[PDB]
Amino acid sequence: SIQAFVFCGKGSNLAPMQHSTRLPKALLPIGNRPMIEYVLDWCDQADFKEISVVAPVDEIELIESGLTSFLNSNHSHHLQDPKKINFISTGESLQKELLPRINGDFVILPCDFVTDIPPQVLVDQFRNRDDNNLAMTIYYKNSLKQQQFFTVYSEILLDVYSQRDVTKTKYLQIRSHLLWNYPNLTVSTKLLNSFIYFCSFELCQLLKLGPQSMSRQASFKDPFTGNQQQQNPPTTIFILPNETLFIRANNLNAYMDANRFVLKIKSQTMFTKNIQIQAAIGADAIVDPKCQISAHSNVKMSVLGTQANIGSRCRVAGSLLFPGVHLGDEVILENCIIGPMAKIGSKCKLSNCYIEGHYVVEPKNNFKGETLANV
Amino acid sequence: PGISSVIPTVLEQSFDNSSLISVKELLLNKDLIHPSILLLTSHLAHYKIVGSIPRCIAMLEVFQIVIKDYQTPKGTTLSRNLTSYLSHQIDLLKKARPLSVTMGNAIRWLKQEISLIDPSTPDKAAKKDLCEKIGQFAKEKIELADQLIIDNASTQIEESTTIVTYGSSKVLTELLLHNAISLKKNIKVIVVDSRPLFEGRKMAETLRNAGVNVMYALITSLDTIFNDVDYVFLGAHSILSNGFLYSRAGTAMLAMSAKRRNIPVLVCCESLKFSQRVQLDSVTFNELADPNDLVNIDYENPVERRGNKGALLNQFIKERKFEKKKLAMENKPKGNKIGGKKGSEGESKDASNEE
Amino acid sequence: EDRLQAVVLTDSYETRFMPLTAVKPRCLLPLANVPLIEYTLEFLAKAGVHEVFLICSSHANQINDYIENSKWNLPWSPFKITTIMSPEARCTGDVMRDLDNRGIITGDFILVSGDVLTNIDFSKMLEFHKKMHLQDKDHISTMCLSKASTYPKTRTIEPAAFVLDKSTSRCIYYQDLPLPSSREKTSIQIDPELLDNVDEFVIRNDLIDCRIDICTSHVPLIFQENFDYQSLRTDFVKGVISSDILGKHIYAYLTDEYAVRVESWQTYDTISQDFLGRWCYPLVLDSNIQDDQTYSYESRHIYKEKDVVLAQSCKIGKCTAIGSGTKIGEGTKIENSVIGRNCQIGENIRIKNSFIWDDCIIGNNSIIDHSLIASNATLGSNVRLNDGCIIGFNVKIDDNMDLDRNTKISASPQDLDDQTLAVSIVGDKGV
Amino acid sequence: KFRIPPPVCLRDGKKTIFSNIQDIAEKLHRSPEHLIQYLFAELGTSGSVDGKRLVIKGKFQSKQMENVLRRYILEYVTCKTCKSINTELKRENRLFFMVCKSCGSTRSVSS
Repeated sequence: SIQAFVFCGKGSNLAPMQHSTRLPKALLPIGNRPMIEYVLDWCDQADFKEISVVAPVDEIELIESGLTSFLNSNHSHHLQDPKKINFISTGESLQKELLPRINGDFVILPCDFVTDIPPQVLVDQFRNRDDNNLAMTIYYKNSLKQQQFFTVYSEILLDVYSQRDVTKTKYLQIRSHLLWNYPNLTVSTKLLNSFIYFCSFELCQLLKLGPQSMSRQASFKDPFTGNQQQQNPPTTIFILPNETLFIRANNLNAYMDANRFVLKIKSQTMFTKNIQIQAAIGADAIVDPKCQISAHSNVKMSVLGTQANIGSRCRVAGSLLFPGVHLGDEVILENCIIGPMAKIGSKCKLSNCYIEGHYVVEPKNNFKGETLANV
Repeated sequence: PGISSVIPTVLEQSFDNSSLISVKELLLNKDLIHPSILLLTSHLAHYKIVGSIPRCIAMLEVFQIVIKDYQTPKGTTLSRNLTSYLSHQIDLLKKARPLSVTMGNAIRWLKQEISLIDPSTPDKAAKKDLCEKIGQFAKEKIELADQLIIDNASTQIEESTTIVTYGSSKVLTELLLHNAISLKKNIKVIVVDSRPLFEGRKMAETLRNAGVNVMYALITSLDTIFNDVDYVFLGAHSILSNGFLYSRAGTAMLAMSAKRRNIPVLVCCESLKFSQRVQLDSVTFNELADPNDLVNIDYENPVERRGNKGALLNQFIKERKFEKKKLAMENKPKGNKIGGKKGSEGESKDASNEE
Repeated sequence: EDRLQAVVLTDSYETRFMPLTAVKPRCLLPLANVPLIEYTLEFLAKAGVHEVFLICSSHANQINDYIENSKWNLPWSPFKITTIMSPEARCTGDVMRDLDNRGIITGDFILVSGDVLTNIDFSKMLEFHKKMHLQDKDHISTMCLSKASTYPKTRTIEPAAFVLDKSTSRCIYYQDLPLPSSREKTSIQIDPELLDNVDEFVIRNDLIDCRIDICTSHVPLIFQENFDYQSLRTDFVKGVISSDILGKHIYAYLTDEYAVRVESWQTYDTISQDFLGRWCYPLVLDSNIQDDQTYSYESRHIYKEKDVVLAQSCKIGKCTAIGSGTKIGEGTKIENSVIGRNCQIGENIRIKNSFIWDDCIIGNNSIIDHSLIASNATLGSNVRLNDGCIIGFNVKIDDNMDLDRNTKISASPQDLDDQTLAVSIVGDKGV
Repeated sequence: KFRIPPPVCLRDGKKTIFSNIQDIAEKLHRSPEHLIQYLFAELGTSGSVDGKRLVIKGKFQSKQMENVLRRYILEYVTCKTCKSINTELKRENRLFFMVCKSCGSTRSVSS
């Protein structure tokens, strides 16, 4: 019943970088880390074993090699190459081909992703309402013309009209039978779909009865209008896709995204500069180079300075570090600002005590005692 | 592996023993665990309709489904780490939402079943029979009992009715529906609602779905009503060995009011929901939830206004707590409707030792 | 804020009441057992009046008499009634023209079309209007709209599909459709003239008519300028949208609390029901407004004046109200029906979900269901009425009749069947 | 061009309704059914023929209909060598071959 789909191919729609047959798109060194690292992380978070990977006609081994290189997962990935597609469409042709092997509900994610939002909560939401289709939307930048059709209705969160504009019609075109029901519609002029899909078992027999597939966006979810007359039998909640709003930045690349992403990255993110030993407790952490760290490390919204050594079990809750500090054996912190030369530890649970310059911490109790320079 | 930590709002001073806290948002758990049970638990946690009757049934159904799906290992027998798995599941359930009397009964039944067919049987022969047995049991002890109760209710009205009502319990709703439809009497229904989880509203909706003459009120709004009006009804969750009514929220006050105004109340009972456990107070073991149950202001549930209140941990020197399950007075409700039609609450454990 | 005159369109929506309104003026008819004008006046007072003006037309003598009778007449009132008397039969453009000719026009003057009675406090609204005015010179007039029960169903004459703003609260489109009754012209349009300037487009339909307007100095001048606006809703808003007078703002006040204006007959009934219940914040009859009134509140949503008697042994449903000078007999089966002033009851009568006007005898063995009986019109022996039987002036329903659903009966002492003389049509009688 | 009648129609939703279509049919001299056929060819719409005002399903704009009309006036009917007004319908093998009454010359129209 539980399964995940990973899509990975080649890009040619973009303006620039791509010319030779040797370099495709799977192994891009834009800024040290590959594009698919985020995807890998997401997969790890999700925790799954049977994940099927799909590939088109071109490149049969290079992708595999890429997957192998650099490498945590250590699971068992499977890849197949059915040869019928000739780049015109993404995975609909594959879907049409493989149908009885599908066990149940599936999670679909393409290779083009940059994520900062919470992970499995989409999946959980999908599980909850128990419907056929789900997709998400992301706002346009506030920093330096009409775009495309987006409409929302909520009291529950659902989608009404989704058809894009490339050959844009002058007036806003919809349906009134899809308006008489749901009488409080809103037209949005900000939203953008970012390639997130969640589907069910029931839509596996309808593709063989009537082929309709177009570009995975033009027709993939379009049959939702159940009004007026209806002249097609239902397969065994009304057949409707859903839309959910978000705040944090998780954009897509298709037409105009290559230079902005880099800017967004380099200025913030999950920082890596030196050797690390890495499931871990503590969301969002800021680590510095030259240091040596151990496992079971707890960081709660904290920024380090130049060279900060952590050794054997530590709990940090809102503490900042300045040039050159030593830590050894059992440290628990609550609300502290630290200056130059500090050797903090000696096993204590301290709240509202500030550490000043040149001091070694002794195992003693002192209430409201400000750590003064010298006695 | 799994860790708790981080508890919302102030812990107050009194009522500090029961498990109620933690894992609301999912963040890393154990590996080869079946997730359907987890999903069910989550549903139970964020539910506003369920009351006494259906939860146990749902649980049973889930168990049946699991059994149907269950794979017997290629090397080891049907039960070895299975027991461990079950224990883990139970723990998870406990963490999510307290195991009631019904749940205990279900567990007991499961154990009995396990005892009955113990390590000797192959794949699709044992479970084929077991599932069917379970189905048969379901058909027997529950649905038929409900039907019997309904039929008892049917006769229980003679000449003219004007009723005040409360409860989420499905059976009461069914009775009301029956009164409305296949009896065609001169029925009148007045609805009482409760704040923590909405039942009155649901009842009203159900009434509407039939098209009944309906008056509406709340917990406090009671006095002006009785100015002709006779019958009163209630719905209980579970009764202990003691004979006292260990049921849900706002019943007891209503009962008292009825007693004062000189026409008594009748509650409905089930011939399975009885416990070995002994209690007579609120402190012992109680349904306790997060103080988010009393935040919403006026008319409906989802509105959210930034007017007067909207903080819990920031509210310094304040002890905010509420009760869900109450221990109602023994002598106050007169009639009880079980499998043996009619009888006083002087029965207490007349079905417990009957087994 | 202060010093604001009241101008109300009266004697205008005659014959819209399909049988009634011909002999006595539209507003003079008894609403909820007591004249409609009074409620409206009270509302106006609550809002903030400094002088009362009504544009009366249909038979002025009676209007004058009413004015003489009224409470605002003598010195004690902050505002006097002196109605504008004009030539016979004219539209709202013509009325406006007449007003202009007369002369008395102010800055922030109030214009309400027809008759309205609701609860929402108006001071806040006024303040908001003032604030809007203080923003820019181009701001014009105020709209009143209220939310309803999710889906529309009992709305065919005015189911306006308001495309609205949240950031500025401004109308984009107006349309009236016969779609719930006669499926012939199911149509929704979005105009592109204000499309690429608003961005926050909200498509809505579930709003109710009030026809209450706070008007600035722009409006009468505009009216004078453009003779094409003979109406005030379908032409005006559209014109504004089109930018006839280029670049001008209009307000759309949105309230969570209920607000409806007087229009038809079922709607009237609904309004009456609302008034009887506690649907609008304070509105009551028991408080007493007009001099000789002796109304008192009772439990179970029951209204009784003084000189009111109902006899023992009447097993009933819910909600009943009786007017003064009434004697009610014994043994009746009643559910959610209203009996008017000085109405007499013999014995054995079944009633379900009704409203009854001034001096109407509910005869021996009679059924009144969702149907009205008007002033001096009386029911005799063995009459079986059904849902929506509309009765006008002096309909003497005498002996043996059976009228079907939605049947309309003529009023004035012609266009519709069943007449004023003895017995309504089952066996042909009249002139 | 003066022969084109001014169309006073706003974008009526749900179903495409035209009341000025009859006038267009009259002035330009052509059968109403032909226009319906053309519409069908253009877009996937389902509707029944009503005798002056048509009931055809589809929420389509007032300017695109105008464009369609213009197209019909131009490269669908008329002639390249002569800008004549009166063109009548005659059928000579199964598909339509329109003829002009001012002179007498045959033209093949399908796309």
